[PDB]
Amino acid sequence: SKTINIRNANNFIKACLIRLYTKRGDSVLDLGCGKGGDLLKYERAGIGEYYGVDIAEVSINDARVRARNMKRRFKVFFRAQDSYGRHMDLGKEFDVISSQFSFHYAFSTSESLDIAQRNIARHLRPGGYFIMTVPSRDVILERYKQGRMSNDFYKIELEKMVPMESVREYRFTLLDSVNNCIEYFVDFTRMVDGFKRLGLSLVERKGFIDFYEDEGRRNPELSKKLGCLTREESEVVGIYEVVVFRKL
Ligand SMILES: Nc1ncnc2c1ncn2[C@@H]1O[C@H](C[C@@H](N)CC[C@H](N)C(=O)O)[C@@H](O)[C@H]1O
Repeated sequence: SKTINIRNANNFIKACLIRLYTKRGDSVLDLGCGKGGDLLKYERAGIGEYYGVDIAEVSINDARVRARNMKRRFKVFFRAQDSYGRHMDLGKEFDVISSQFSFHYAFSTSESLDIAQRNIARHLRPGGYFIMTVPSRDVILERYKQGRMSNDFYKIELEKMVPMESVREYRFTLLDSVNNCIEYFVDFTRMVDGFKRLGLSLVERKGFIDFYEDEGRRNPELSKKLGCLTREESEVVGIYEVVVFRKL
């Protein structure tokens, strides 16, 4: 693959995010878990329980097979359902709720973002954390203004016609990944506010490149266990940001 380093970075970043906010015996709710790659990261993290939820039943399947054939200490649970725009109640809270590269899908409509925020808040133990990695609207528009919105690895198109600050969705393509996939912008303020009203407060917001470099010059061990990036790959990785809220 040509995307390898980008995948390596992204996973590295995720593993770090997981290292920072998880502890042994912790309970995790993975929203938009996808095929379930993070299972390993969590297994190293030493958590005691993993609940994967994802609208795509095809992906849950993969995660089931994944969990079924891996070396893991934690118990697992999986469910194919919409955890953002449809009420969700699992009957229990979690120490940590994670949404990796998926929460922006919660922004389809004001109603949808709401149902999602409520679902998040009702499955989170008081004091617990809600970690995520979402595309940065601010970054995406500034690149828009710079004129460059693509390279050999990806492409982005704004569903415009009409202020760019008024645009709420765009098309995303990633080499060896999604194709012309439609994404919703993350209305950051509206998000923060909703969560605020729900008892969750913002405790962290940092970009992929800096966070990467920082955590990198912080433990060169997991790194080598990585490398450097080309300006091109860095543009892809430079799209996302880390965002954490905590239930107080
Ligand atoms: N409304 C939704 N409810 C639950 N999962 C969703 C929803 N919309 C999209 N998704 C999932 O979001 C996932 C996003 C993928 N980028 C996630 C990959 C995985 N979390 C990773 O970190 O590699 C897809 O697998 C979808 O099935």
